[PDB]
Amino acid sequence: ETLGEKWKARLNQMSALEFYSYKKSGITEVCREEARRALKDGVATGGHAVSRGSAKLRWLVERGYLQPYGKVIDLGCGRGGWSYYAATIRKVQEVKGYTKGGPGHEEPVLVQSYGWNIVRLKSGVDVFHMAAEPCDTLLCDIGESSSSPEVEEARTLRVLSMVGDWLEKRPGAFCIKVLCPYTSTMMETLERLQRRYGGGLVRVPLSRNSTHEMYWVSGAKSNTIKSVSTTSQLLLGRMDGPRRPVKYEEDVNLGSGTRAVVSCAEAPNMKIIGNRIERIRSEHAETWFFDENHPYRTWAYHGSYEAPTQGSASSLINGVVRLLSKPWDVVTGVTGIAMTDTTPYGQQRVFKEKVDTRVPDPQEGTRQVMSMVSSWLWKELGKHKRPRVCTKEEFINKVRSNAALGAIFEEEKEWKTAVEAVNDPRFWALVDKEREHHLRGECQSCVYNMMGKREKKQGEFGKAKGSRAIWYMWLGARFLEFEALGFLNEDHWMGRENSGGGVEGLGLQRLGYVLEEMSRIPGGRMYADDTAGWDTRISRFDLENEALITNQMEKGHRALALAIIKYTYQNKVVKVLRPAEKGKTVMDIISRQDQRGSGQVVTYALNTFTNLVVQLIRNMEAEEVLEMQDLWLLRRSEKVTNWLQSNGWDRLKRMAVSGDDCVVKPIDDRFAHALRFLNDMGKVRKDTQEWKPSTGWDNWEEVPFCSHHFNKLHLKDGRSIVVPCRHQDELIGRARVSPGAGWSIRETACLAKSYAQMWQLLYFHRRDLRLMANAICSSVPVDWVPTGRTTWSIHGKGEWMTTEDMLVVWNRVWIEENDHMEDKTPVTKWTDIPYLGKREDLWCGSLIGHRPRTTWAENIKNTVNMVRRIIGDEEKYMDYLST
Ligand SMILES: [Zn+2]
Ligand SMILES: [Zn+2]
Repeated sequence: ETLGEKWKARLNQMSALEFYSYKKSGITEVCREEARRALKDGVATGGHAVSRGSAKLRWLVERGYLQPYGKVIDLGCGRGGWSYYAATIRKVQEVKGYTKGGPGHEEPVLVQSYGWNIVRLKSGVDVFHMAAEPCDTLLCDIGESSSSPEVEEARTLRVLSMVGDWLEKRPGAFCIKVLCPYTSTMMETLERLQRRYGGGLVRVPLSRNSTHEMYWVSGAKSNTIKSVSTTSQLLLGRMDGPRRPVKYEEDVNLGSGTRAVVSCAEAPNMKIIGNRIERIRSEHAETWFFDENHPYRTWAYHGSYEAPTQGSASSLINGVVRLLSKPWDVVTGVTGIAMTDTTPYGQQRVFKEKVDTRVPDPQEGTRQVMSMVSSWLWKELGKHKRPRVCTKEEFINKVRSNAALGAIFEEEKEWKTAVEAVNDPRFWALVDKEREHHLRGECQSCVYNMMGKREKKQGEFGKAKGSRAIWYMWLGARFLEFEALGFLNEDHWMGRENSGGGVEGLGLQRLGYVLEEMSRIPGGRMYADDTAGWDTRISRFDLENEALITNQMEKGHRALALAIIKYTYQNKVVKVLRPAEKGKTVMDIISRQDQRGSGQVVTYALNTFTNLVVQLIRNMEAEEVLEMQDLWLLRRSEKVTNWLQSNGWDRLKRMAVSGDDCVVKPIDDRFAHALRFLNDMGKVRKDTQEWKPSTGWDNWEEVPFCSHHFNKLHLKDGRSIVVPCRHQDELIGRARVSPGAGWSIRETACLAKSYAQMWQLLYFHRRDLRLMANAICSSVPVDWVPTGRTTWSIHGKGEWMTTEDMLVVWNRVWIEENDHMEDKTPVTKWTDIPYLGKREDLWCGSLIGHRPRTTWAENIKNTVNMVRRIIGDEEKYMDYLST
């Protein structure tokens, strides 16, 4: 029929050697060796093109067929070379990149090409089911080649059927891949759409002679049949006669580093922080400089200096656990788990999106409601207990050796560990200086340090997951914090006794009893919806509400505490690690006046507090106390305190919140759609439409809280206990990981023990965790001491970190100290303790009944004896496996 069709049939008639001769003949290419080495190495700061695509778009823009700007959207990014080139162009502002990825060779790559700070990529996106969005520039490289023109047509048509929905929303420019433009159905539709929306079709010489792929672009106006049949003609004429020589061109150099952006941050009160700033400058005045290409939007850029790189991403294996769990080598849910990327890159590529936000300033009515509820809560909390200053001796009483130092200034760089510094009165002399300055109204040293947290998390793109930001101040400042507001934690102000809704310090054993007590309480359903990135969502007004406690202190206590709040919380100065161009790395200093840090002493206290305030507010809105106008301004504010004193405790005891996480039990289902105040404050719901009603639950056993759902188990003798559970795969993955670089096998086995006894203590009800844990404790010498860190939760006291035997500890925590258990009868043997229900065990991630688990379980003894051999013989093992 058409020129393209006959050319295609002829191409398929060919054999392998003619295929070879033709496919490359006389096209243009780029020297890809320079890049393809850096890809194998992973040299991010090389600034090379991750795919060929970058050269394609480059040729498209240099000739002038595409004029991109503003909000750019890449469809089918793949590695992402399109997006990465997009970043470079003068007029672009935001680059989002979407592709399918996953199984098969089809994933993305993360590098440090110029302007990477505006490149937000994502995987696992069937864009056909994705609703469109209003771009300024639309890009699409989608279209799988094939032999059958039926396919090329079918697909390319489907692609267009998708992209139409987007294009109708008016992009300033566009480029779309068209695999088959040479068929009659194709030619017709392409002419119709060229008329209806514009642009024109251009064939690129970079593309190989083995496909008819053409690109539909904004800046052109050529007729379909013209360029299409010109391309077909050139392809045919290239087929016959001479194999013409490939032409070599230089691949584009993207550069490296960050790009400048619109600084929308509030101006800092230089009187407060200027001392710290100019002190830091005066200390690092040798290499101090100001980069114009700061990547910060919502923080005040205060400067940078040259520094060395900290942390890494590499993830090591605990061969103990892995060799004791070969059947789990298949599950992605465990293998994909790895370390967090704590490099400056891995930090900043989370910072720029999660942390670089400025919360919507809530309205004056919501402000008034917040301050009222916060005042009432400070009243009802400080009734029984009163504030007090904490003493040095309490600080050194609580302190341990492992705590973080925080080397900032030259005067602070003497000591090595905490236990050393605390015993040197020079330390306390500097503390007395910063205290005298604080009382005088100046701050010289309370500066925040920040880096990426060493966590065990699900890997993304088959690669290291990014590290969330953690920031804390140096020891002395933490002491000032402790003596000022140290007590709220110490006296257990958030304890269920005093608070009612809080659960400060209570372990994972108990919390399910709180959920049972809450379920016996009548009403509607249970709602536990996670608040997205709580730390960033804390606003000025919330901090001013939390500072209201100062009215219950005394003159000195109020002076020190309020001073610390003002010069520490309400104005924050941070030191952060950023990777610079050409491989070097630098330290930036920034500031802001909002949100909260993970390393603030009263993190849990303030978080739990303001979270309770939020839940109270939403309970008022749900029960028709707050009308829709009262966001703008409050009507008849007294009917707030009328409700608070009528049912406050009555509703507060219907709460179980812990820092960021929350559990609520309201009177009726209106709580599911009382989102207006919640949203106005800026406390959005994670992974849910902002305006869609919340998911509730009937059966309390299924409630997720602090990552765990709590199940009730009856003992074989008759008594009932409440146990925490979650998905097996996450725990097995966590055990697999080894945190340190270059650790001797001893300490890794120590970690394996720690995890084993953790599972025995808590997740005994899980057949695979009990089995595997007994296998670890068996294969590990019972001599050795458990070391390391297993979970970062505060509700794990660390009861498994001892040489004791776990039956006795189990009896202590689950029977002897169990407040909700009346009969104190200890249990004699392991097999009296029941497992979880077989169906529920299967659901929570168990592999019982499958043949790899049966094989591994029946040959457990051979493998464990192999572990004993590998460690080393003539060491004392105990054979825990009796059954
Ligand atoms: Zn200070
Ligand atoms: Zn479960």
